[PDB]
Amino acid sequence: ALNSINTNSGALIALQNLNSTNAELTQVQQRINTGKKIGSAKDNGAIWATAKNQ
Amino acid sequence: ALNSINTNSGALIALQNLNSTNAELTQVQQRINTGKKIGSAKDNGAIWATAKNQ
Amino acid sequence: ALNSINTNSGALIALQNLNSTNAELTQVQQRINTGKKIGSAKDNGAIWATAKNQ
Amino acid sequence: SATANSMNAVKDSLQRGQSTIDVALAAGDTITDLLGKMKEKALAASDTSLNTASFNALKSDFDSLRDQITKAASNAKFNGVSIANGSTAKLTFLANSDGSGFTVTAKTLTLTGLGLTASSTFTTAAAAKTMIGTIDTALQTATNKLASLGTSSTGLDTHLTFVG
Amino acid sequence: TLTGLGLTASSTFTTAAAAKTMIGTIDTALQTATNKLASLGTSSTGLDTHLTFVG
Amino acid sequence: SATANSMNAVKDSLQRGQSTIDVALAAGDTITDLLGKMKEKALAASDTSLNTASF
Amino acid sequence: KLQDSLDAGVGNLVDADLAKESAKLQSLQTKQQLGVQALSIANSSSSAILSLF
Amino acid sequence: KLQDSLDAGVGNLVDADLAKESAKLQSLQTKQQLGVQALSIANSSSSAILSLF
Repeated sequence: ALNSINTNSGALIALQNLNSTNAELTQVQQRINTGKKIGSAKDNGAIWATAKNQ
Repeated sequence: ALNSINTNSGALIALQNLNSTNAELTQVQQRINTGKKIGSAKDNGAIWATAKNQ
Repeated sequence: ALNSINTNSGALIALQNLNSTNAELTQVQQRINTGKKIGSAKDNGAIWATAKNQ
Repeated sequence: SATANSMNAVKDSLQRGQSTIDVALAAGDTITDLLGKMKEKALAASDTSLNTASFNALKSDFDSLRDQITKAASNAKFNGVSIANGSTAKLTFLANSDGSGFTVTAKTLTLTGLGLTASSTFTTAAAAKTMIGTIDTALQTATNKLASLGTSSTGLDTHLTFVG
Repeated sequence: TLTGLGLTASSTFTTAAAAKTMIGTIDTALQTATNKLASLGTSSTGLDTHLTFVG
Repeated sequence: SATANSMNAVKDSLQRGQSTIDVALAAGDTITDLLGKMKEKALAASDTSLNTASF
Repeated sequence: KLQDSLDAGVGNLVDADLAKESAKLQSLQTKQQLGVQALSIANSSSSAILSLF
Repeated sequence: KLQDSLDAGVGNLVDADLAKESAKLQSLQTKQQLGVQALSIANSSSSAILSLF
């Protein structure tokens, strides 16, 4: 509600946004560490299989 | 969890990529040092045995 | 690509150009050494066989 | 409120699925490196200019890499389940409180799932010339299986965010 | 060991014909020795790969 | 934003096209050197003063 | 030459552009600290109720 | 002449091409510094949780 103490919707939305931030940061950290934008099958399965065979 | 303090899986992935870089660096050093892409039986056993007999 | 650490295409092109230069240097050294532009069958097989019979 | 609480078990199931797929992808990287080395061995062996000793050496290396492939395939399990060793047709992970499940179709990586047999080899240079194409087909199907597993993992991740 | 190469500890050549045979004996010994060492190196590389996987 | 992202696949297409033309150009250098050698061979062969074996 | 062109093609497929990722890195670190501040301001919201009584 | 050719053949089989190794060395060293950088950024992650309390 507006002045509830059981529930805190704004903290929920802020938490979801912070989680998206940390996910973006983890992806960029992996991209700097390995030096590859597709470092695994997860990144893009089609391009990854192509590059592996080549 | 995602905001855990006990566990830091991103540090785990980063350490694994770091260890891979260290391994590549070590083998490039061994090649610069010996001058041989097959310097030992651990590099390519068949070609190494062939070269020894020849 | 452009700023990739894994791959250095310009070094590959420079290495190819340098290797071609070394090949030309080798064939000039052989001409200075033996005094013949057809010192072997590899240089020109037809003229080499003709000169051998003559 | 009871529904919102059961969402926790849903999230735990999706995370278990991503963990199993991670172990399968690690085994897949091992198998793909071994398959590339096996293709190089068969390629060198196809040459008829080799003498008998070099041919036997290349043959023994090919066989040893074969055994390592089957070992890496069998060793890829996460807490007694596996999506790559071919022990089950499928695995189904939860997607809602009502029990409807995200489905993951298993992709075998064992030698039989690659089309190789546990005792495949070449005894003659012509057999090696056939083995080049055999290993190439095996590498192709292996990479396609691993790519499908990677897409399944990314889909489990996106559904995890939506469940949250 | 010498028995693992097909040599024996007592082996020698007492005359030129025996040396002519010993050429082939030593060549077979070197061949089987290098093949054994190559198989050892392959198994070592396999141990390294499985160690990375277990990590 | 979706357009801005699809531009990546566009870039990959153009890069694949450049790599294809590069392999073609390398084989073309080989073919041109072979063609020049064959022209010299035909040129020397046209001479009537050559004997049988040289021809 | 063919081996070199194939390796360059794999590099075109997978390799990242590190300069762009460096700019994104610094931006994301700033956005992370801003997110932590906003989350703290959100968590403190219920304190206002206490003073009404 | 046969002895020379056999030595050249062993060199063809097992000799490294150092000019390639140079560029791979410098690139791997840059990758190493970047990997240590990324691992430190990874270690620092948990500290933000203190701010919320």
